[PDB]
Amino acid sequence: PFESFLPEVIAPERKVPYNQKLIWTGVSLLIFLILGQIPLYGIVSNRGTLLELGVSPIITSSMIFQFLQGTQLLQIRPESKQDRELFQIAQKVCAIILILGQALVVVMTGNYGAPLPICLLLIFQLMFASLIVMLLDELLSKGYGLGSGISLFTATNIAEQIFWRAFAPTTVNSGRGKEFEGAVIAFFHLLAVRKDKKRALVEAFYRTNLPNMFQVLMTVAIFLFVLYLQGFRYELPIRSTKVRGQIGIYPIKLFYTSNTPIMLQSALTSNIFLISQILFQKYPTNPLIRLIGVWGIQMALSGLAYYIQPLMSLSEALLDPIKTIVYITFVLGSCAVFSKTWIEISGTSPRDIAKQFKDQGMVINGKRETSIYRELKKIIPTAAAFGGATIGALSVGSDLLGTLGSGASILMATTTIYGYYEAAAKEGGF
Amino acid sequence: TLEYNANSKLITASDAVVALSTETNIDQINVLTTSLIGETNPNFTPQPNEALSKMIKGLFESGMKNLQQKKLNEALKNVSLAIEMAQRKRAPWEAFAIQLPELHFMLRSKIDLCLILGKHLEALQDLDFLLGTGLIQPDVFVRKADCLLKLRQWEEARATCERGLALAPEDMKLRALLIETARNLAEYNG
Amino acid sequence: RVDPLVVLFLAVGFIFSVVALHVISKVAGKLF
Amino acid sequence: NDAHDLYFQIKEMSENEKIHEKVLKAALLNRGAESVRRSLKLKELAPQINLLYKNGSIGEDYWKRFETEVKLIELEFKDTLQEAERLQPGWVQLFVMVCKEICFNQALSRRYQSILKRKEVCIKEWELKINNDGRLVN
Amino acid sequence: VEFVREGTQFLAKCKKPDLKEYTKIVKAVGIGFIAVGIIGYAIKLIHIPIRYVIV
Amino acid sequence: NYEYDEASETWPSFILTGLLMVVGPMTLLQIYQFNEEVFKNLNEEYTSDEIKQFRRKFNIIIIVGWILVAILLQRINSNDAQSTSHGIALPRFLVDGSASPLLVVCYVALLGLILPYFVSRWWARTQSYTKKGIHNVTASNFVSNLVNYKPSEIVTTDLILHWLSFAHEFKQFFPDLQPTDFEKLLQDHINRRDSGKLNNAKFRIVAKCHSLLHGLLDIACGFRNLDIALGAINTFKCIVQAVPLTPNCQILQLPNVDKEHFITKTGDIHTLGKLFTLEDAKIGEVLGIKDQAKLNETLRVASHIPNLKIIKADFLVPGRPYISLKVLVRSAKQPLIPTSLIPEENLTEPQDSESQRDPFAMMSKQPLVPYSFAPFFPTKRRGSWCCLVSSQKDGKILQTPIIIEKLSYKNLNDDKDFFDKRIKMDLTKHEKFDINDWEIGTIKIPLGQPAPETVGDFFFRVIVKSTDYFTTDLDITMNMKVRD
Repeated sequence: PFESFLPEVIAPERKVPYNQKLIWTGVSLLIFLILGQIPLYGIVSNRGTLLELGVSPIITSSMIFQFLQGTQLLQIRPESKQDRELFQIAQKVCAIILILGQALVVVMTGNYGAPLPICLLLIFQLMFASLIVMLLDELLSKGYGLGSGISLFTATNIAEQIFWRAFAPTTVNSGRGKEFEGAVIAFFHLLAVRKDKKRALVEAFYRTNLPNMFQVLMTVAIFLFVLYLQGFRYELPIRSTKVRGQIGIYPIKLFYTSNTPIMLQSALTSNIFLISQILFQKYPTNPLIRLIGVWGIQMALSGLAYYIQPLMSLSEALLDPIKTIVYITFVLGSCAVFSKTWIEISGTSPRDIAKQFKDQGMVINGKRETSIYRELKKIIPTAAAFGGATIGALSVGSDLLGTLGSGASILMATTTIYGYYEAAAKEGGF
Repeated sequence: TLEYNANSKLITASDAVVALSTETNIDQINVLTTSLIGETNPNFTPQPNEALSKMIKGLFESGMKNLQQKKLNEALKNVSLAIEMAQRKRAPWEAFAIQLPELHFMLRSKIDLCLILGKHLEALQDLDFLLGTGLIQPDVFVRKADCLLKLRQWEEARATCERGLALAPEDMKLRALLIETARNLAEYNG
Repeated sequence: RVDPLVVLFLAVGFIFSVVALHVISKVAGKLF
Repeated sequence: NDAHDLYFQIKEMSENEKIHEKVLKAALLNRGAESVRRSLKLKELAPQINLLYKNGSIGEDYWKRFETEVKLIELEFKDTLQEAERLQPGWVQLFVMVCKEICFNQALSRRYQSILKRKEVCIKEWELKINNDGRLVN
Repeated sequence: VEFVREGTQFLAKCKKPDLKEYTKIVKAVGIGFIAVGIIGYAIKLIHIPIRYVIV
Repeated sequence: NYEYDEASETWPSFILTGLLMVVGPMTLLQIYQFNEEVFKNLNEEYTSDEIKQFRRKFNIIIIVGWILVAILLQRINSNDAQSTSHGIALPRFLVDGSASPLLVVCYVALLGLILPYFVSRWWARTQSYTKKGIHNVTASNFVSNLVNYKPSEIVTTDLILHWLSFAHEFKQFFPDLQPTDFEKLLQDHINRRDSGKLNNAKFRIVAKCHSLLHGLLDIACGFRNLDIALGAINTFKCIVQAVPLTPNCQILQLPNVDKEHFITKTGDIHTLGKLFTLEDAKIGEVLGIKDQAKLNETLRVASHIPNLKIIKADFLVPGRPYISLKVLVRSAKQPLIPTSLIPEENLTEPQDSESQRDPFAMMSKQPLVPYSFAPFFPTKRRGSWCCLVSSQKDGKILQTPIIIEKLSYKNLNDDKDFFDKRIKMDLTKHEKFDINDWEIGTIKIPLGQPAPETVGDFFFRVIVKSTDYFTTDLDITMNMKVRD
């Protein structure tokens, strides 16, 4: 514990209405977006612009402190209103120094150049950018904004990528002529200027080299399917005991884990792929290194990393059915067990909910009081496992049909926006 | 500005126009200093006076005796003079719990006498003061509703009768007054 | 300690300062 | 809207006009009375003001203004009590009770004096025609 | 195979959304998503010629 | 580095797509695209001309998009037209022509001035205004006037007018006038007087007084004070109808009556029923108008103002207790029907899960109220109903007043005029009397407070005051018998 006087935005003494919340979300998003396109000065993807660091250091700070909380080394006690402020100020004081260290690393090692005032200005620019991003996250989180800042930024990046891969203006000219990188642009151009409709439709429909219209239809289909499969929930009747006459319902949604296990799975597969590639690069051939994977053209061959490789189209799907029959079950079981582990660790176990019912005095309508945990054991784990398996299935389908973006990203964006709408509708507003 | 008198030792306001707040505070300071001139002891105590209460009781008894003589005109004057004396010639720092109940009790007999005599608006106003000071009993609501129906205000009559019956539901005259005001108001509308 | 308009004003001042720095460098390289 | 500055004005007048000693004590007691009345009023009105403020229908600056007034009243009362102690030695253990009584007593006095004016509003608003002796002549 | 049976029995007890609610869900989510996307796309388009002119 | 289009060969297609993806859905959506109110016609026939002058005083995108699409299509079809080479679809002169710094200056402006200026203006405008819909200086003045308010002074109409002339939203409209002028204006409006030159200011302040009076009523109910709330409602009636508050005002709110005759000749008529007890020609003989074509008009106005009446009222104890009332909106003409003839089917409530979840939903379905008859309020008003509850042990308000809007005025229709009071022939035993026709409104108010934990009798008193006419209202003392 220590004393510190740091910059922080204050929370409103009253509840802020809906319209001001929406306007603040919009303006904060606009500022964060403009900040990321303007490049630095002294030098001679969001790489090389004012947003070099991004929010990743903030994610690392939050992650390491969440892990320190979970491992029970800080002795968290919600009974005091001082340890919360201490943890919150520790967040900021460690984030600032870690961000400073990352900035020093990237300026003394990055491709900006070894040769002093220029280096000072370069470190100051990044410092100020990261500081403003931190203040903006804090502002959006204190209550002025609909929800978190990080999830909003991630949904922004996903939606922007999905659009740019559809309505791109950048023309690619390789011998044959000017070709568009957008989908609808390409369709309208080849419909208007080519004047050979029967050939133009098929030429603008497949485009094995650049995005096309079939991909757009497929991603709209998967979006609508995800939006349909989101409202699923298990509802059971609950009644109170402290004050009588209060009857309620406790909804148990299907996507219980809320996109975490798919993120963990993607992260671990990416990490193991990088490690396998680096070790195959260091040692050309060895018994274990050749058995785990033989890299080729980069995709491994006759290796385990090759077996865990995703399927891009139906061609490779029908090519080797054994790879599919192992990979699908592998990813599904992984997401399922990750869902179970996450609901076990995140304090969302049926025991904790039964205890919360004991505190609040809530009880089932037509059931006794000694069997709440027994009934929750029959509802929560199956729901979590099935949600994980369904997320895995939808991810496999998206990666197979090859839409404009990976299924995980669309799922994350749709889930975040759905949470925003759910809060807005439960509160009640325009 | 404001002039300080010479022999009377009461502060007088000499300005042309003044608000009500300053006038009230000036009068209160006048009565305070006029009491301090009279009371000679340096360390005064909230203990009430004696001769003042004696003359007050004397006037009250002399007024009440007129009822036995069936003199209904001068008894009201006598009780009014007693109330005015007990309101004027008693310094403010005297005990509250002995200046309040005496006033309430004397005003009660004054209310009854004034209601029987034939004066009505004065009786109703005294009753509203007595009920505003913090005495809520069916010995007040019935008389107030009677005065209201006497000087012809029907809606407030029903309101007061219902407020009364909702504080002593077993009463016998409040229900009669409720029925009478109901008939009067049904005539007033229909 | 700080109000939202403070954060907005700081961010806008910063962005405009960087853009002014770029345009000053460019006009200086072009003129002299 | 106060008699606070009135004691100061009378003090400055007495500094050269040779005003008797009892008028100063009377003005002092009256200022204390107003102070006690305001303290009680704020102590009793705090909850509803807080409720309206949390309901979000009174603004924000008024809550701070109210909070400032809460302690400003106490500061004024303490200054008045110190002035009283300076005016007479060993005269504080009795002053608080004398003030606690004059406050309520003169409050009742004003409430009773108000009826002579309150009476004619009823006549004007109900269009009565009252002859002498307070009887009705319709 | 019992896991699939448990899952099917669980979805049988789920609450399938109706059409009149589905339309509100899809409207809200689609409007939000398209708004975020269009904002991102426009801010990524405007800044190309300006980053050419300045730099 | 990109290669911008130099010969105008690719930006036509891009702009054409940008136009189509906006025009298409708009064209598609454009292609895809109860309660009798009989005062809406008679209101505009008696309102003075100056008010009409006041009230009068204070798609092409699809076509232009389609014609621009036609121009672009003609222009594109009229044109004659290894390593990869990128190219951006925007034309060349935008960056290479003589207009290079104009774009950067326009953008620097749009980032440096227009954004912070507008956001700051909007923030300052939505920070000050209170949630009820009034300024902060007005709310501060109202609270500072209720705090140091001696309970000695009886609340009158003059006192509330003097409180309202101290508002702040009247200063912005006319920064050159003073509060006493506002008071004189409001008085000249109430007493049906002419201002002479400040009429277009008096109409502004009188049309604004509505939300101010609602704010004052809400704050007065907040402080648990009843007199000022009741006075606020009476003064609201007084302004909306433009008539001074007197004993016999219900009969002076009528369209065309002469005071200097009515006050002098008759002195026993004080309300509507006492009027309709008279015959048809005697009404005109007493009111002194002597014009049949206009006497029918004033009778048509005086036969439609809603007088309430109770049928059944009791407590109910869901998870949160709420009061339920059974009012029977009647005109000033129909006689008394006994409560016994009610078939008891209308009163009872359906017991369903959807109904038990949100009980006020069944009330929220009823139709709306007609346009009021306010020939002197500058704007047009829907009738309103303000129902506030008060305790009976000490006499203080214990919740904010609930302002209901929906009530079924169907019982006033001119079709059932056979049910008159002047016939006195026991008209309930008539061939036209069908008890299945009289619709019984429903009003539900949450108690706003948790039930008392003790065991005994607890008294309450619910008032339902009208806010646009001088009609009859509700004053009942209901009791809850907590029994556990």
